[PDB]
Amino acid sequence: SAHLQWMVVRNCSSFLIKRNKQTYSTEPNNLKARNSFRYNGLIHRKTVGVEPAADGKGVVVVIKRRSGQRKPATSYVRTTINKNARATLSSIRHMIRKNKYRPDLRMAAIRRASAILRSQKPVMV
Amino acid sequence: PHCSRNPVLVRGIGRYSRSAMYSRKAMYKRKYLATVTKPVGGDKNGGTRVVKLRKMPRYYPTEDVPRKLLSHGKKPFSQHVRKLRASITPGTILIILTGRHRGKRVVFLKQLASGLLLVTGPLVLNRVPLRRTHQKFVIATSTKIDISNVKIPKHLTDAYFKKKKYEITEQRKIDQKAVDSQILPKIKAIPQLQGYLRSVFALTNGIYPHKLVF
Repeated sequence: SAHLQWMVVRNCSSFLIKRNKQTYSTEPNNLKARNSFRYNGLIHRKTVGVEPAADGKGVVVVIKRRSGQRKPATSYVRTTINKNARATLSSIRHMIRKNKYRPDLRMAAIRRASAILRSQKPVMV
Repeated sequence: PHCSRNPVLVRGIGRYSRSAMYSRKAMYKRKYLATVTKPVGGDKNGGTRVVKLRKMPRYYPTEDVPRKLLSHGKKPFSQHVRKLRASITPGTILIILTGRHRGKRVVFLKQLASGLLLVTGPLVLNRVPLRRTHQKFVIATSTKIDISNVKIPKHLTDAYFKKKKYEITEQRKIDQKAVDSQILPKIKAIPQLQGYLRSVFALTNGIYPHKLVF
């Protein structure tokens, strides 16, 4: 159960960073990379995560399959997005709002995607 | 439309009561596109390209700041009420205190819409052209000249004097000629005003400002 698991990894986890009066958590699919019950990519039955692609073009959107909760090999299905930045956010927004798949990270998911696209274009001097 | 119909005797207080206005206004009888479609220009396309304005942003910043509450006041500077000191009247003689023309004596012209005083000294007297000045940095003398029936050109607004090497444009020179041409004859009307306007104000070993009469 998500709440029961949260009370265990609340303060004792290998992904927990406590430093400079700030706390961060580094599990793979965690938007905002913060220690919170909402933004934890491990203890929920369904999670949403966006990562940069294998190469520096586009983002990879991964969401958690409903059935294989105890089979991490097939628990996550990943899709890659390599359209325009506006197309990416529109595409991602539909995965969450239209599917009703955790409609609380919708705003968070777009923010992380926009940050990732900024890192893929060249930086001027 | 009609006038306010409620003469004001104190700010925020009308003369006539709530029931009095009911009769005066005669209420006893007076009771009761985001998207546009345009063709594409190609066959096997459909000509049904619906385009919407104000499209979604292509980027969202990582954090945003919340909006501030409402204030029901704090109007912008353009609509502030311009307050003029009572001792300032058209034709009075002023003294500049802070600018390049410290101590110069000038005659006060019309006050502008921004609240700045459009003032000039006769350029033939103290080399002071048509300039704006702030009433808070000006001492008002009790010497007055009658600048009634004197035509100040309509195009001397604040935008006219707003800053853009500086060159005196012909429009500034022509406008200066027009104004002082009808101001100087009134200067000559009363004696010794030229020397008064030519000289500069200064404090000496004697007099103190709080004892002087202006």
